[PDB]
Formats: sequence, structure tokens, C-alpha cells
Amino acid sequence: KIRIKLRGFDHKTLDASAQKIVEAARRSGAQVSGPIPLPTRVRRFTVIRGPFKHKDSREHFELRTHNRLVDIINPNRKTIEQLMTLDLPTGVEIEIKTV
Amino acid sequence: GKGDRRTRRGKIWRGTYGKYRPRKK
Amino acid sequence: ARIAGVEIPRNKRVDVALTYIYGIGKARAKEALEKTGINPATRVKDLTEAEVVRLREYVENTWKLEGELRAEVAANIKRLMDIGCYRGLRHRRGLPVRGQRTRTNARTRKGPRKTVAA
Amino acid sequence: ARRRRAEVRQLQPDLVYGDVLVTAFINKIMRDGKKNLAARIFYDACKIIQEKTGQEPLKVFKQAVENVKPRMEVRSRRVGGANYQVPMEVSPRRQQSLALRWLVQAANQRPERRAAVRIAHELMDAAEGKGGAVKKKEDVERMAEANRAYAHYRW
Amino acid sequence: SLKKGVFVDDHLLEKVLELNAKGEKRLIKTWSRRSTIVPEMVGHTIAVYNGKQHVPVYITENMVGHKLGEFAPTRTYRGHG
Amino acid sequence: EQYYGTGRRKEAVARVFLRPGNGKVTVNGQDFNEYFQGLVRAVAALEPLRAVDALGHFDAYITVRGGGKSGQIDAIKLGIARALVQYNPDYRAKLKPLGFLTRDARVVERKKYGKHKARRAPQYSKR
Amino acid sequence: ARKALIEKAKRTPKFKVRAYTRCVRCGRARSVYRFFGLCRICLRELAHKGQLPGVRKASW
RNA sequence: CCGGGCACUCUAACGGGACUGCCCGCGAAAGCGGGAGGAAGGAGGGGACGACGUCUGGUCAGCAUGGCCCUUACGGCCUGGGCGACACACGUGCUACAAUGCCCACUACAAAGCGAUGCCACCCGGCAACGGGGAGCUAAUCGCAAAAAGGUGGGCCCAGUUCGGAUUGGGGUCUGCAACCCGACCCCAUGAAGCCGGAAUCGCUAGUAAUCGCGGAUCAGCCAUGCCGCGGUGAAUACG
Ligand SMILES: [Mg+2]
Ligand SMILES: [Mg+2]
Ligand SMILES: [Mg+2]
Ligand SMILES: [Mg+2]
Ligand SMILES: [Mg+2]
Ligand SMILES: [Mg+2]
Ligand SMILES: [Mg+2]
Ligand SMILES: [Mg+2]
Ligand SMILES: [Mg+2]
Ligand SMILES: [Mg+2]
Ligand SMILES: [Mg+2]
Ligand SMILES: [Mg+2]
Ligand SMILES: [Mg+2]
Ligand SMILES: [Mg+2]
Ligand SMILES: [Mg+2]
Ligand SMILES: [Mg+2]
Ligand SMILES: [Mg+2]
Ligand SMILES: [Mg+2]
Ligand SMILES: [Mg+2]
Ligand SMILES: [Mg+2]
Ligand SMILES: [Mg+2]
Ligand SMILES: [Mg+2]
Ligand SMILES: [Mg+2]
Ligand SMILES: [Zn+2]
Repeated sequence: KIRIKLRGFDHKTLDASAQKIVEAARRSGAQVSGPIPLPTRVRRFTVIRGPFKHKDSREHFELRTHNRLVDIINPNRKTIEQLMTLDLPTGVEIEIKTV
Repeated sequence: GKGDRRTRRGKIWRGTYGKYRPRKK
Repeated sequence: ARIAGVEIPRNKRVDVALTYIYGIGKARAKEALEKTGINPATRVKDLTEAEVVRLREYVENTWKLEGELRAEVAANIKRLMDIGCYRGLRHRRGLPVRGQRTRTNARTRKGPRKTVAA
Repeated sequence: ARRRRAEVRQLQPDLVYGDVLVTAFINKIMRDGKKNLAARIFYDACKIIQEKTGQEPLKVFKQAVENVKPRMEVRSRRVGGANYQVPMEVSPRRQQSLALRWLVQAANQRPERRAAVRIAHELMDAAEGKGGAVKKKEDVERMAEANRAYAHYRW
Repeated sequence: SLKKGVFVDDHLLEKVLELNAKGEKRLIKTWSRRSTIVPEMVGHTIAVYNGKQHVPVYITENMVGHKLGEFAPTRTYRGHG
Repeated sequence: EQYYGTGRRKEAVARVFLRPGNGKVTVNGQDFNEYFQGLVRAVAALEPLRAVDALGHFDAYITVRGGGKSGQIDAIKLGIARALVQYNPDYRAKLKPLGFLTRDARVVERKKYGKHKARRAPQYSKR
Repeated sequence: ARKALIEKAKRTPKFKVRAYTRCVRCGRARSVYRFFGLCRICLRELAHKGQLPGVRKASW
């Protein structure tokens, strides 16, 4: 019943992150249903490419919020302590709730 | 057509709602 | 037959022919049709000389129409002019009264273009 | 078409009469991309070739098409001296399209208020020969008649 | 428009309400063209400002709902040639 | 107990279920000719049926979503195309020459900065 | 923009309608992305050096 | 909707997959044609990507920056105005001139993005804009949301018109310290020019051009018909 919301701007790190938590749960305790990608929410910035006036010829960029979900059913207190101090993320974000 | 705000099509075009384009669903 | 002023509409429809009266149309029309409980889909060609006076008496009396109406709008503007107000100047000079832009086409209120040299 | 021989757009056959020359006709009735409206017109026309005439409307169509197919035309060509007007035969592909075009254009010119009634008569008249769309077909062949002098400058 | 509203700047609204019960009425320059006019403004002479200078305007009963900057125009014209 | 195929044209995706029956067709909980009523090209959605000679041999339960009605129709077409190639896949023999076995890779081309509709370019000036 | 101008932007009070966003790199008033607080030239500039997180030039 | 499963659709990461690698023909090879493959070919379709350089190209008003120049002002604050001026002239556009069309009613099928200083279902008030109330959502989980053309049904009957809605009159809604100059929107009235446009001239080769709606950035609000994008339906035609 305890669920983790994963977000990050790079999926090369975001994937390799949720994948550690999978075995920081599976190996260390009760069942956790496999990583599900939530669709990616895209902020996009399209912009005039030069300083002055050339309205045609824009460059555009985007910023990717990728979402990845993993659910946990049954608590073990070796899971939790692994899920407390054993943290090895960087530019990833993590969230947990009991609902 | 798309310019008469007194019609469905007009309203839709301008993106508004009213007596001629009630908000209902 | 004739409604306020002279203004005889005919054939067509009743709800439609009513627009041809000045001060009236669409809404004000389908209004007076169920307010006299008259069928709008019917043609002004045929209808009871009763529901004709039903229909005339209502309209002519409900709201003000072509004669006294135009006379009022005339007087509104006269008032707006000569009071000296800015709405009134753009009536005086025949230029567009509500915002817009006169560097280019005001043509509806400006007349046809009258060209000159460069 | 500088490099290519520019291959031909190949059309999916009709649903009802099961025919290419129809869909190809249908397209030409289509204003602003509405295929629905187009066949719902053309079809409503064949309805009119029915209660009115005792023929079999597709069969008329193939005929009115053949009646409106221009046999020779006049294309411009640039030579030493002036730019000319030279008679040559129309390609099979071309008469096809030319015929298809004229039918619709003439059709839409007839005064009848509904659309399908215009294609009705025009397809009728064209088949029966008196069509305004056939007038055009002729008027072209005549042009290539009158210019038979320049007939030796063809490619 | 406004309605729960009818905004008038209070700079002058003082000197107006004041020139009613003082007993005296005379010439008042303001910058507030955003405000509305009347009822106690009537009979009073107010100088509005067009961006250039203060313009005298006589005030009467049919000037009612109108902003003050209506009777003091912002531009100069007199045609072209 | 039943036969299935997948097809999609242009953002519309089709789930096709085939069990033999009278020839009834259902489309997203609807009779075919109610949902597609009033659309001319509707009947070409199931082409390979008559092209395989199976007439009233199969019924159809079909779910479909995305795109639009008339490109959904070429989507369903690929369902019946890959379903009828499931039951006795000798039906590839004449299906593919009819073309019924390919996906239309043709989709809306995007838009380009400086253009207008993605090819259509703004009017030229010179003066 | 000028200095007194790049300042007055930040002095936000008096009638909150007047606060206008401005580039925190330039001073540039025009075309300032809410998100970055950058103007359009700087967003292109920083994004190119990588100094905009998870911001990469798109294509499709 | 519940149980249940995720099988499918999908969501999103990782691969696979076509390389003229196979057959016949040509050919000295490279390559070209042609066939069978296959979801796909002959660089599959579309991006992103722009050689040495040219235009003493553009930009000292994004920024940086040498030089020159002002210092109770060429700096600095404000109130109000102007950038919105109108005899005219040009570019880019939007809406049309109608019956493959207009209107009203019912009925369907998208994609991409946005939103808990916001998006606001739903109930009431109001013709309506909108206003009261007020639940859910840090959001594949609630909301923007109705997609529209299409479909069906009925109406208009060729008329400067149920076409077209420019101008103007009165009445209001909202934002905002404030809408005279200069806001957008709703309603009643008003209904102009316009019956496919002189010489001339633009775009587009396919899921393109037409045509139909939808989202976002900026943003209080908006003069957006603009711009960057999304999908729906979907032609014509290339002899040369
Ligand atoms: Mg109308
Ligand atoms: Mg102006
Ligand atoms: Mg997809
Ligand atoms: Mg441009
Ligand atoms: Mg498109
Ligand atoms: Mg240019
Ligand atoms: Mg602002
Ligand atoms: Mg700004
Ligand atoms: Mg092959
Ligand atoms: Mg090659
Ligand atoms: Mg390259
Ligand atoms: Mg500088
Ligand atoms: Mg200064
Ligand atoms: Mg100032
Ligand atoms: Mg300007
Ligand atoms: Mg425009
Ligand atoms: Mg006229
Ligand atoms: Mg103003
Ligand atoms: Mg006409
Ligand atoms: Mg023109
Ligand atoms: Mg090309
Ligand atoms: Mg906005
Ligand atoms: Mg828009
Ligand atoms: Zn900047």
C-alpha cells in the first residue's frame, strides 16, 4: 500500500535509480510490483535563434519530466532502513506515502 | 460564418460562449 | 399587412419578415411570436386579420420603432456632438468613434479613398 | 519532372460501382477535402439518372466521358522566330483528366439549384451529346483543326 | 464599464465637495482624466490636462457619466494640406 | 474459440475480435451501421472478408480508439487483415497482393518554423 | 536596459499591476520566460553550454 | 463499477529490423532497371545539422566592448500624454461575396500540451458574459473539454437574401489603483462594402495543397486574425 513516485530530468539516471530500489526491496523483503513508466510531461521552449530580427529561423529546446512509479504492498523494516540510509540518488527526486 | 458572434460558428471561432453558444454537456 | 410606420412585409415567413422592420429582428422577432402565441413558421401572406392586429398592436406598443427610434439615435449623437465630447468629435468629423485605427482602412466610416501624390 | 518520368497517382476503386474512373471523378467534385459530400453528391446524381432516365447510370457515365474526351489539342512551343501554337494528339491519360475536368466545370455552371441535379443533366446531356462540357471538347479539336498548318512543328 | 464602482479620484473630489459647501466656486486644475464627472461637479469650472497643458472645461448636466478626459482631447489636428 | 488482429492508421488504433457467426459486426459496443452510419467509405473497412470469400462466416467484436472515424476505418481493415491471416494462414497467399497486409505509414507532417502549415510557405513580397 | 530601469523592476510595490518581469541576466524586458526568469537570448545562451538542467535542444 | 487478470490498447526505456545483403537482366566495376521479401526499401517518410568564404550583410536598443560625447543633466523619480495620430501609398493576413452553401436541433471520432499564487467539475442565480456557492487534483488517477468539419433530422429557395457581419445607438460583465484617449467579452438595436476581383502575382508534388478545430509560450487583462505546435477529413497534377 506504500507507493514511490520517481521523477528526474535524465532517464539514463532515473532508470538506473528505480532499478536499485527494486532489489533494495525484492531481495530485502516483501513484494514490489515492477517499475512502470508514467507518460513524460514536456515543457517546450521554442525561441528566435538570433539576437535581433530574423523571425523565421528559431531554435527550440525541451525539458523532460519523466515519471516512473513503483508500488510496495507489505512492509519489512529492512526494506525501510534500506529505503532510509542506503540512498544513492543525485538529480532524481523521490516520494513515498502510506495511502 | 466565422465572423458573426450572433451564431454558433461565430462564437466557436472567437472561442466564446453565450446565448448562441451555451456551455452545456 | 403593415406594421409600425408603413413597412409592409409579405410572403417569406412571419418571423423572418418581421426583421424587415426597423428596430426589430431575430430575438425581438421570435419573442413577439410566442408572446402573441402566433406560429412563426407561417407566412405573412396568409394569417387571420386578428392575429395580424394581435401581432401589430404588440410590437408597435412594446418597443419603439422606426420613426421615433431613428429620431432618438439622431438626438443621442447630436447630444454627443456639441457637448464637445470626444465621442462627439469623431461624429463631427465622420471618423470612427470607438478606438480602432485610422492610419489605414477606416473605409466604412471614411467614404471611398481619395488619393493624392507622394 | 527534371530527372523522373513522373509516375501516375493510382486510385483506389469505388465502393458501390467498384470503379477507378468513378473515384477519380469523385475527387473532382470534392471542394476543400470533403469526400463524404462528394460521393453523397455523385451518388445522389445516379439516383437522378434513374427515376428520370431508364438507363443504367454507370453505363451513361462511361459514355459521357468518352464523348467529352478530346481527340487532339493545341500546345504552345518555342522556336527560332516566334512562340507558336501546335496541334498534337492528347495522351490517353490526358483525355481522361481533361474529360473529367470539363464535366464538373460545365456541370457547375448549369443553373439548377441543387448540385447533384447539375451533374445529373450534364452527365446526361454529355452522354446524349448536347452537353456544354462537350462543346468545350469540340472547340478544342477545332483549334487543332485550324492550326493544321503548324502541324509539322510537333514533338 | 464598472458598476459597483463608478470611480472618481479623490484629489479633486475633495475640492469639489468642498466648493459645494463653502459657498464659493472657482477654477481648479487637475490631472485626473480617469475620473467620472458630476453631480456636484456641475456649474464648476475644471482645468483638465491633455499631456500638454491644463484645459478649462465648463460643466453641465448632460456631461454626466462621461470621464473628464473626454472634454479635453490629447492631440492636434486641423487636417492635412 | 476466436481470432484476432491488430491495425492502425494514423493515430487511430484498432482491436479486432473474430469468432464465426452470421456476419454481425460490432464496433465499440455498437452495431457497425449505427456507429459508422452516414459514412460512405465504411464498407471498405472489411475488404479482406469478401476477398477471402468469408461472408457471413465470421461475426465481429471490434474496439477502436484514436484518430478519426474515416482513418479508423483503414485501421480496422488491418485487423481483419491480420485476423483472417491467423485462421489458416494460407490467406497471406491472396491478401498481400491486394495490399491488405501493410500499414499506411502516412501521417500528418509537422509544421516548420518560418513556414505556415509545414510545407505551405508565406507569400513572397519583393516590394 | 538602463540601470535605474533594471532596478525599478525589483522595487515591485505601488499598484501590483506595474510589476513587469525582466531578465535576471540581461535586464531585458522583452520575451522573458516565466519559468527560467531568463530572456530569450540568454535561454539559448545557457542551454547551449549545458548550464540549464535537463534542457536539451529538441527535434522531430 | 467490484472481484480478478494485464493478455490486448497503451505508457516508456532497451534492443531488433534492410544492408541493393538475395534472383533474373545490364554492366568492366560503382551503379541503374526489374522480381520476390517484408511493416518498411534503393538515403522508408520528417527533423536536427549549414564547408572556405560573400554580402565593409544585421545588431553599440539583450549583453559585452575600444573611441567620442553630457553631469544639478544627454543622469534620476513621478503625474499626465504619445508610441493607437489620418488626404493617402505598400507588404503580410482574417472574414466574405453563398445552395458542394447558411441556420437550429440531436449524434459521434483526435492529438498535443497546460493547471493546487492555478485548472475549476457539479448546484443555484442570470437570456448571456459572468456571479454566488462549492468537490477533486502536486495530477495517465481530478480539471481545461465542447474538438470541428462529419453525421442525422428538419428549416431557408437564389434574394444584397436566414448570404455577409463592417459601422453606429443603448444596456451590461470581468480584469485592473484606473479602461476619455486605447482593453477584451455578453445582450438588444443597427445592418455597410461585397454577386470572385485591372495590369499584375504567391504557395504547394501526398498524407502535401485545400479545408476543419485544438493546445501552449508572453500574459493582470488584451486589441492573437499573429507566432510556435497538434491532430480530423483529404484532392488535383507532372508530356517535358
Ligand atoms: Mg448570418
Ligand atoms: Mg486609434
Ligand atoms: Mg503513438
Ligand atoms: Mg512571418
Ligand atoms: Mg494540418
Ligand atoms: Mg521577407
Ligand atoms: Mg504587465
Ligand atoms: Mg516580460
Ligand atoms: Mg515487392
Ligand atoms: Mg543510392
Ligand atoms: Mg550531415
Ligand atoms: Mg551597449
Ligand atoms: Mg531619460
Ligand atoms: Mg510615465
Ligand atoms: Mg507599433
Ligand atoms: Mg491578420
Ligand atoms: Mg452593391
Ligand atoms: Mg482609450
Ligand atoms: Mg447571389
Ligand atoms: Mg483577390
Ligand atoms: Mg519538392
Ligand atoms: Mg493570454
Ligand atoms: Mg488560437
Ligand atoms: Zn537575457
